[PDB]
Amino acid sequence: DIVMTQSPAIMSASPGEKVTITCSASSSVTYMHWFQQKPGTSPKLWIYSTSNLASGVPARFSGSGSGTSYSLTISRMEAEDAATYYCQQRSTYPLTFGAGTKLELRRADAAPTVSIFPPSSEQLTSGGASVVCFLNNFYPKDINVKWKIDGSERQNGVLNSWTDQDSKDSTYSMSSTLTLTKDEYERHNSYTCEATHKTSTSPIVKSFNRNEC
Amino acid sequence: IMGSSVYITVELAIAVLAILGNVLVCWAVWLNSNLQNVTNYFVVSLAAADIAVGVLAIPFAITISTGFCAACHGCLAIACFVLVLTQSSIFSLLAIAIDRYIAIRIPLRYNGLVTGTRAKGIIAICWVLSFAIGLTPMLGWNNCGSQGCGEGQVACLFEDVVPMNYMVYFNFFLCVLVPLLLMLGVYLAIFLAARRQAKQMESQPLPGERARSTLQKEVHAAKSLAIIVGLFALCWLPLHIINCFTFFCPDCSHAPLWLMYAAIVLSHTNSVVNPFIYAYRIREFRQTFRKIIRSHV
Amino acid sequence: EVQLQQSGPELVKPGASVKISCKTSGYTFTEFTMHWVKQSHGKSLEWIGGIDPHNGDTSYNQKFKGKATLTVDKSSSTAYMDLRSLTSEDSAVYYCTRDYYDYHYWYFDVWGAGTTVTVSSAKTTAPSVYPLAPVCGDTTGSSVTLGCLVKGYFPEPVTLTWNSGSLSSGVHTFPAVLQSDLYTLSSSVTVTSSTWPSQSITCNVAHPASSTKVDKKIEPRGPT
Ligand SMILES: CCNC(=O)[C@H]1O[C@@H](n2cnc3c(N)nc(/N=N/c4ccccc4)nc32)[C@H](O)[C@@H]1O
Repeated sequence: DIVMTQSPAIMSASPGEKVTITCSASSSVTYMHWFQQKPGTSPKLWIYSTSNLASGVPARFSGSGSGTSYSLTISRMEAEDAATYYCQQRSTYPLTFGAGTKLELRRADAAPTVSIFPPSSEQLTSGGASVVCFLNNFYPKDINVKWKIDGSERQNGVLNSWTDQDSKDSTYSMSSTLTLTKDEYERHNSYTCEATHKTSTSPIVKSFNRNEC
Repeated sequence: IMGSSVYITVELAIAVLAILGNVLVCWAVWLNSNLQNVTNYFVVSLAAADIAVGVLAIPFAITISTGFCAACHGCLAIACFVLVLTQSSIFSLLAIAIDRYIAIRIPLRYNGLVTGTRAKGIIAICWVLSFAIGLTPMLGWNNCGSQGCGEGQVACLFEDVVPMNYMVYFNFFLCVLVPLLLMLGVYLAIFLAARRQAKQMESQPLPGERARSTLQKEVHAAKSLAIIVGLFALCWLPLHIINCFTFFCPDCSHAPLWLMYAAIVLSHTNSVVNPFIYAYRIREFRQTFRKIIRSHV
Repeated sequence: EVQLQQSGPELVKPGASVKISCKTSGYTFTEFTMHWVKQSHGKSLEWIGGIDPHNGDTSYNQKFKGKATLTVDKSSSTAYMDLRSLTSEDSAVYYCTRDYYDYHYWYFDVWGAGTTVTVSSAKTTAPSVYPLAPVCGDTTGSSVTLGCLVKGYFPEPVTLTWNSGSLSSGVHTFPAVLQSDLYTLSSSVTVTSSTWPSQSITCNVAHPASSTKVDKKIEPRGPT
């Protein structure tokens, strides 16, 4: 068949910046379509017949290409344009899409806000004990979390979850939950999580002692 | 007597066949409401013209095959009558071709160009042009304006009364050549459009109903116009080519009478072959024909 | 206004089959072909096949032949896809699109909302919700962050709201993670230090699969 390879797979761009993304075809193609998809929503036609903007598509978008290589460009980046774009081919069947290019909005750096949470009394009654550390509203994506129990690091049974780029803040948030049994949680006193980021010369540390609460 | 008898038999058979086919087409269009539109109106006008040709033009042409001593102007009028009827048939065929061209290549303006009384206007224009071209010899452009019989009376043959310069420079060009060129151009345009649509669609399996309908209409129109142009040329070109080489070749052997008879019967076979073949190309026409035949029997 | 209305979510066990619907409106249904696209794991768009509603002609991707069967209801102006012999691989989001003809070429004009099909034999279990009050400590100036933990539920999705949607901004609900057929989700809400504990902040967790509604009020921690 035919293979669509898009570049770059992941990209960030400041508002107002010119953005061009390409779509490589394994063999020659006559026309290339473009679809924009935002998270949680269905794909929408963006560019058809390699140059024509769909209905409701702003004039800042342009399409170009022929044969092997195709691309679309944005004259000036806007916050509304942060989405994923797929190129479609219908010359030689079956129809093949591209892997897509996740386009992100470049932001000013922001330090994360770290908060720690001891397990609730309800979970203790159920024999479980989970300590939750929240890292919210930081930029860029790269971040690290360290769990220390009574002065020594603990890498056992942690659950890390990351949100996508925030719709308003255009920041990122991370949730780190450390799960333990009630006996081993009651066997230790000090619990802490550390957040190392480029925005702080020293890691952000939040700690608590079980002897208080 | 044998040649005259066989010529008259062939002419009368052609006349009867034209009458039957064209009245059948008119009956089918009159019956079915799904057959009532502008294109079928032009087809019915052509069928009525061919009915007139069979009833009047063919017996009149047989009358000019005698050569009995008769007044020059009466036989000139009879020749002009057959000319006018053939002109009406040819112009109605050209009108059908123009309607098909407008339908295929001008879809949006089609409802604004041929619907309503504009079809009647076009048919009236065709008949007016037919009468104008066919009745030009009566204005003094004739031989009588030469002693087969004497003192005004002549032997009533077509070439004795009708000048050849009118038949070549005027009748052949405006009436048989120009409509033929227009029909050929329309056929070429529709053929090219159909093949362009086919080449566009061949890349994709499972095309839309819109594209399928477009290709179907274009191909059907192209083949119908191919048949129309081929039959029109085959029927009309021989006789007028004979006239052209009679006018341009001095003292050369005048076409043997069997060739003249064959050319005349082919030119008259034009009127029976069109537009019955065009009608039979459409499923509704033949379904109505079969239903009428079954109801009669 | 051309619209394509798809079916609802379908949770089925392996070996079963589902039939997704696509209700068309606003255009002559038989004039344009209907196509189906599968998006699995996110960012993986695959063409399943297409069907001509006028005459029933179909062209399938050889990958999905036998897996998906496209039918059409001309009277009802709807298009159906039947996904037979479902496994965990077939769990994805399926879209229906209209293949418009521009008289020059073809393109997918309108896309359906999409249907989430999840296939697994894992036991459906109700969530365990634990409210996360802030550490005793003291209020750290500008704002206080509250949490809510959803432990051991199946399957996705689960809707989490604060004060039944009264708190929208400042909320970070995180994607769930599986640990041996059990999802775990956590949410964080941050509010002004003067709001809590002066006002009431509650955690609203809903699991449509188990049909359970539970609200956990977040209150200051007592002795442990
Ligand atoms: C749209 C144009 N209309 C026409 O051409 C119609 O007029 C007629 N016609 C035209 N040119 C003609 C010509 N040069 N000779 C003859 N007959 N010669 C004869 C010789 C000996 C015995 C009997 C006959 N007849 C001719 C014919 O009917 C044709 O269909």
